[PDB]
Amino acid sequence: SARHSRFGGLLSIQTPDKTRLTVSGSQALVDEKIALQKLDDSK
Amino acid sequence: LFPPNLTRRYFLYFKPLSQNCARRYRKKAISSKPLSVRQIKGDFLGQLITVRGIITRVSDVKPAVEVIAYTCDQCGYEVFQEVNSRTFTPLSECTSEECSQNQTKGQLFMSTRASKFSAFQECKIQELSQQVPVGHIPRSLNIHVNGTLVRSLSPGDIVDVTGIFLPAPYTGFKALKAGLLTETYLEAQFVRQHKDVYNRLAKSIAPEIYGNLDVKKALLLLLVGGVDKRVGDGMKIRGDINVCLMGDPGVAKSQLLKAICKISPRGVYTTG
Amino acid sequence: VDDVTGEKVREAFEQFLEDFSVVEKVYRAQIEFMKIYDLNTIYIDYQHLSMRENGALAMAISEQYYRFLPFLQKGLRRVVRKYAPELLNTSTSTSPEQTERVFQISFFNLPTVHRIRDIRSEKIGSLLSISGTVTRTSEVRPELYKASFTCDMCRAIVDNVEQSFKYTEPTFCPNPSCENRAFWTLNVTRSRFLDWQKVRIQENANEIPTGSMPRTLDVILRGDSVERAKPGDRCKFTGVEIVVPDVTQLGLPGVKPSTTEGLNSGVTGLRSLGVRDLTYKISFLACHVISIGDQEVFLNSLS
Amino acid sequence: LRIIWGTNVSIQECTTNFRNFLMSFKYKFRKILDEREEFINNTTDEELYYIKQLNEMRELGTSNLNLDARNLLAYKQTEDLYHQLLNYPQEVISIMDQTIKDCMVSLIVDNNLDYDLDEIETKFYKVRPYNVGSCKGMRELNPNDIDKLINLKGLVLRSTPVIPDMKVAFFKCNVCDHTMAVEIDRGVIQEPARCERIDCNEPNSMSLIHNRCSFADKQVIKLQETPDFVPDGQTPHSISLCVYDELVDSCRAGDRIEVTGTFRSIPIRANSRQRVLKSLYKTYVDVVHVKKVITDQDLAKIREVAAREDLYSLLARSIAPSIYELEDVKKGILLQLFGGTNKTFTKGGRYRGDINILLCGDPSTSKSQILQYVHKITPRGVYTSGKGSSAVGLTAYITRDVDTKQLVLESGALVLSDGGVCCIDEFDKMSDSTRSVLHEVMEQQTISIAKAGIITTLNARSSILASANPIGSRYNPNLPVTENIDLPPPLLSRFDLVYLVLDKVDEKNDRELAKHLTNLYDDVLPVEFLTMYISYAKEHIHPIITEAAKTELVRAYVGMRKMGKRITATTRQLESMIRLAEAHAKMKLKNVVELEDVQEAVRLIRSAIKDY
DNA sequence: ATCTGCTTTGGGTGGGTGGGTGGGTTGAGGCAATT
DNA sequence: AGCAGAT
Ligand SMILES: Nc1ncnc2c1ncn2[C@@H]1O[C@H](COP(=O)(O)OP(=O)(O)OP(=O)(O)O)[C@@H](O)[C@H]1O
Ligand SMILES: Nc1ncnc2c1ncn2[C@@H]1O[C@H](COP(=O)(O)OP(=O)(O)OP(=O)(O)O)[C@@H](O)[C@H]1O
Ligand SMILES: [Mg+2]
Ligand SMILES: [Mg+2]
Ligand SMILES: [Zn+2]
Ligand SMILES: [Zn+2]
Ligand SMILES: [Zn+2]
Repeated sequence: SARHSRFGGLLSIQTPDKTRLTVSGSQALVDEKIALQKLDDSK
Repeated sequence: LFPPNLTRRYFLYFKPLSQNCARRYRKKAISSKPLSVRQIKGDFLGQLITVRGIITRVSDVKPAVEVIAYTCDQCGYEVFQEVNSRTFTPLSECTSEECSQNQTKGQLFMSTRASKFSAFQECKIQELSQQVPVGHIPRSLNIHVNGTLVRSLSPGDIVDVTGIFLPAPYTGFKALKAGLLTETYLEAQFVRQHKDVYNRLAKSIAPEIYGNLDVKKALLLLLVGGVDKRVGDGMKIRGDINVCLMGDPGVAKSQLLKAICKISPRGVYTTG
Repeated sequence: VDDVTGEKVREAFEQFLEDFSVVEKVYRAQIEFMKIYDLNTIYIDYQHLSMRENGALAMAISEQYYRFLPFLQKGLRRVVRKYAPELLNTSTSTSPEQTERVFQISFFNLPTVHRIRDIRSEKIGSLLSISGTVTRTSEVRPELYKASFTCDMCRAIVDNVEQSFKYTEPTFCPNPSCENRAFWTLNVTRSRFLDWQKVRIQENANEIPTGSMPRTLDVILRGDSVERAKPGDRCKFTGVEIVVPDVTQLGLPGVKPSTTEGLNSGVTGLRSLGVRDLTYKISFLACHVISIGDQEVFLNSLS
Repeated sequence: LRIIWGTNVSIQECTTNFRNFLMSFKYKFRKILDEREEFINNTTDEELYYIKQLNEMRELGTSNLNLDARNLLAYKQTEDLYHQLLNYPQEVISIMDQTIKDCMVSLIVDNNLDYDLDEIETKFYKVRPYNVGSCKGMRELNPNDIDKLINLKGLVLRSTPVIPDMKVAFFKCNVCDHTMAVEIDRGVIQEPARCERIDCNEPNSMSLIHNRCSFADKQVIKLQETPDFVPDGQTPHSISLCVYDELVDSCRAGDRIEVTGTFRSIPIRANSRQRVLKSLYKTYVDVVHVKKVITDQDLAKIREVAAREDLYSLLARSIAPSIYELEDVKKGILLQLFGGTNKTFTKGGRYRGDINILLCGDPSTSKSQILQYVHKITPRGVYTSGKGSSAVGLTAYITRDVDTKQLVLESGALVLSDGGVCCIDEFDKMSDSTRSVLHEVMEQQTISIAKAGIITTLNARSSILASANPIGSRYNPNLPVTENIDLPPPLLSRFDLVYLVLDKVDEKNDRELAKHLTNLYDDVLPVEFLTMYISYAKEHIHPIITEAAKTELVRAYVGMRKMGKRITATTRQLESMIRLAEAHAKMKLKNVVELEDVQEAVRLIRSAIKDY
């Protein structure tokens, strides 16, 4: 992320069914593969 | 689902019982009866009372948290926690039904965008000079202001603050050490603030002395201080008329200073 | 897993210290000179490094000095072994205490010199020079370098325990039968200590913007570079910009942990940091110092 | 599908909207929006603006793009983007940054230029919005503004040293020496429980190598509101800021700045042991933009003014226009500003090129005026009054930093005037120690301090232009200058020129002065041109003496000695004359000292010896 | 997963072999330098 | 009471 760690951008990804998951990170704000990678890694 | 306070967009305050209305209906109004900081004793705790004094200190407005909104990085749910104390312990593990059923350990994180904050401000109220007994020193009392009452008190104003007299319990170890002694404060709920031309003006400047027409004229000229200061060439001629009074002790110098300083809007009285 | 980049950087360093010339060999002679007079620091001209290897080797060291420094010490030791085998051991009767020298590499003559106000966090771990006027100097203390412990129960020994910014002890005894994991006693006889001095410097007066308070920094000297800076001097240090953790939080034996209005929040989540955070500071590690500002004995000095 | 948390606005639509805005936009839209369409030209307004801004940025290698909010309101597409920026600044700024990077790479990809692409891929790109609405007040910041873009105008008050903020953590194994870098999220390290290597899967064998991590620049500034925002006059409040990356050290203490940032709030822990937090939240501002509120042509103009026949009187008049009928004093001060040549000598000591002038006379006349003017003109200098607590202090002094509780050596006014003019308004009332340090400066041109364990010397190559007043209510011509001035003969003997400006009561003189003063209710030069000319001459020109000048100097000195047994002149006057001639040569931008320069110098020195 | 155990706030119911660059800040009294 | 460690 270009900005600092505490910038604080929050995400809401929509699953094929109508449920929303939350991800943090500008890269997630831009991309979806990064979002899924973070979802897997945060487990 | 979410606490009732989260969706509230209003603040509730109590206006005390006015003296005239209490007398109209043959009743006694404790709430609107003014008290000094001395009379506010330990048996008034938990009541709606009024205090008379002058404000000596007002802190800056800041956000006080009422409801905290968390988020789950796995379940995708949101949690709400209510805070009604000086301190609190944040949540660190998801409590959502999905997380518990699936056992997934999803960390909870704070979110300031969804929380609820109330404007907070702390003031101090001190006894008036005429209220302190003989051979005593004045006392002061804390005041808490929340909601839309903030910025309604400034240092120097003589006010009749109406509020709820409550204790401020300590927390954790400090509570154990402090014993049974308790700090107290007042939750502000209502605040009442208290309140030939040349010759005529000169003679009216200070009527309690014997007339000094020339000095009074010069002092009035000082007070108005008319000047056109726009040289704009690097600096400008001074835009104030300065006056000096020098006399043997016995003439009304201090009285003239006091009067000329009270009349002026920006007058500041000091001693060398 | 070996560091492939680390090994190759060492190989290039050895080639530099054997074939360089300007027409006699320069650093080969210095190692011989160091052998005669029994010194420790070996000085290297940065300009000498750039010309060799199209300048590639110089960039690797300068950009990442903290990472590659241990490999340089390996490289020097090999070149020391080929030409001056006796130098490695530290200098009527047979002395028993001949440990291994603790060499130091000093660099000078960098292309540019940085002001105190121009120190940023992008250069952490790199090699650079700075200029400032000293204002306070600490006292020389012994710094633990290679600690040596003994197991409290089976009397085993642990040697060469690299020390981080805080006191460090072993976590696993080398005796298979032993079960000790967190019980040790230091052995100051076998431990190696290095000299250590803390110097505080501030930016030069002429470089201060008008009506601005000065900036300051803390420089750490070691070995023979100690006491080379006196307060009031205008020096030029050359070292590596480092970051020093708040050792109180990390957990010290017998120590209880614990400008910016509370906004200086550190990083957390580390295993050692239970619920506390680790905050950092910018510091310096100088390896070179320059201060900008009887008949028979006298005759011998003259040319 | 990607949606910002708590809202119903798509990120993809935002990205495409801003990309369309950037690739196609013209200033004419902004002009018509502000009702300035009639000022539209045909070349600049009709050319793509931000495409040119990206091309120039690529050419210069910079990354930061200064964006104005109104331009978003100028384009039909981006009204919602502007409002979202004002309401959700973080995510909007993120998508803006990525769109900037994407369009930057796309430009090269489409235009198949020879510029390297790997270098572009390595750069972090940013946008710095500003002018996002009427600036609010520090006292009007309510909780409703938390996480929202605001504008603050305030005076800087302090700035802490650069703080290393961690970006990427670095971990190393203790049994396989395997390292992997793990990013950071909101200040928490996601440290691993075991090596990622299949072969070595040992658990809980990770260490943090602090010096191999990645850090970013952070700094904390303190801000205080402007005077005009104070309603009654109470103590101004203070707000704390945070600046990251290229905005670090973007403003110095005492500056008036306008800051655009996100009004954030963070919890505070009750103690450094547990996780309990105080209910009160502390606020601050996360800044994204800060604003503060010689050429060949200049050289040609300087030559044109230099060639002017009446250059001398022109500069003299321009120095201090508002003063009346003090030509000699102004001429002397003009010479002082330029300063004589400075000599670096081998086999010999250093010879100072400064000029010290004492402006002493009755209190009625204008003397602090001239010092203020000189301070304004001087490229370097200070203003001070002897025995004045307000002034910084004339001598370097050791003190303790209250902010950091450290000892710091602080240079005084004289040292800070190095290469400039230090105007001391009240020369008469001075401490004896101050008069000793002044003697050391005017003699050795350095200040030596050897206290608090520090032994140091500071260069103080500064001129002096002091003013003096008589002991009584007026200057008595009968008594000598020394008796009236109340200064040691050793001290007033060192000034190169001493000016006795007396207010003798004359009908004509008072008439003229009153006429001038009342009217205040021959071209002249702007102060900026004068200071640039002075700096150019003082940095580039170095006049040299010649045989004719050497003859005239010797002859004039001998003549000034022969006038007297009373000693009319001393060898000090010779140094004064040579310095003044050098300064006069400098003013003409001449590299040589002619007969005219030495003759002008003698006329001023002889007149100065005259009434003094 | 449960049981066992230490330490705060800040303050003298921890201290001066931990000090004052870890904070608790006015009041009085002695000494050198300044007068 | 919260958090740090041994069975
Ligand atoms: N003309 C006057 N008429 C009435 N009272 C006067 C007059 N002049 C002086 N006084 C009285 O004189 C008393 C002393 O005056 P004040 O304190 O103002 O000045 P002062 O004694 O000259 O001052 P200082 O305190 O500097 O010695 C006041 O009570 C004032 O009422
Ligand atoms: N050309 C001039 N000649 C004489 N007096 C002047 C002139 N221009 C301005 N003045 C007067 O001088 C004043 C500014 O000078 P200033 O008061 O500083 O006098 P000074 O001699 O430097 O010092 P002091 O403060 O002791 O009077 C202006 O307010 C005006 O009264
Ligand atoms: Mg009086
Ligand atoms: Mg004056
Ligand atoms: Zn969950
Ligand atoms: Zn063992
Ligand atoms: Zn491993």
